[PDB]
Amino acid sequence: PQITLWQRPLVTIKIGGQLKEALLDTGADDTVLEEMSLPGRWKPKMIGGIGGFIKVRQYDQILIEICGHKAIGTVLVGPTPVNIIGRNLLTQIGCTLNF
Amino acid sequence: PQITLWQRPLVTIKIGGQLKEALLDTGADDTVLEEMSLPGRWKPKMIGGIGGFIKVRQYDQILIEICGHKAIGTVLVGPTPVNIIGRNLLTQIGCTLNF
Ligand SMILES: NC(=O)O[C@@H]1Cc2ccccc2[C@@H]1C1=CN[C@@](Cc2ccccc2)(C[C@H](O)[C@H](Cc2ccccc2)NC(=O)O[C@H]2CCOC2)C1=O
Repeated sequence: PQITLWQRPLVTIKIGGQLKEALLDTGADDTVLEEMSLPGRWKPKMIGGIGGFIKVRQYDQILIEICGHKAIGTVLVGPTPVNIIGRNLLTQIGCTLNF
Repeated sequence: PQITLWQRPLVTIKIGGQLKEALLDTGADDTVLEEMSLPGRWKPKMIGGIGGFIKVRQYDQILIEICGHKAIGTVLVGPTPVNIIGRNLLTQIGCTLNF
């Protein structure tokens, strides 16, 4: 599909059998989701944003369906304002900016 | 141009005579530029994202050229780590997300 930016680029993602709303974020290198339980081990990761750094937990090889497109990759869980789909997952579903 | 997301989507913008490097960010409602002097009067505003909030100066009706495409809108100036072009200006140059 082609998504214009007159409103927030929100999509519903399916993770762990449940639906969530996430924002397509080209300015985010990584995908960060709000607090939730994911399987396996996690390793630490410091990520910088607009207001500074935060420490999040990194989970690798996580199945996540974005707008019907299946992706398997790294997901970071931490105190984020909203679920953010970053470039690591945008490239997997073949997302590009055009103008 | 069609921009891929394998790398950060950085472009050259021209504002106040000088050329700068900015990140195209579909996740940002607004546009924030690093500390610089712009003419006109401003209003304080607090913006927040990952890491927390920062105080910025809001200037309205600022003219920016994004890849040659002129655009006009609200521009925030403050302690941001990178210049970020948000939705307010991306729509003006006809930028869309495709997948
Ligand atoms: N409210 C709103 O729309 O946007 C807010 C307010 C605002 C105003 C102007 C500009 C940005 C924003 C903010 C905002 C938008 N998207 C985010 C996420 C967000 C979205 C909605 C609400 C809160 C947070 C992330 C930016 O894309 C940011 C860009 C960045 C890149 C590099 C360094 C610093 C900042 N990247 C970043 O944190 O990178 C990472 C997180 C995972 O990988 C790393 C962000 O922080």
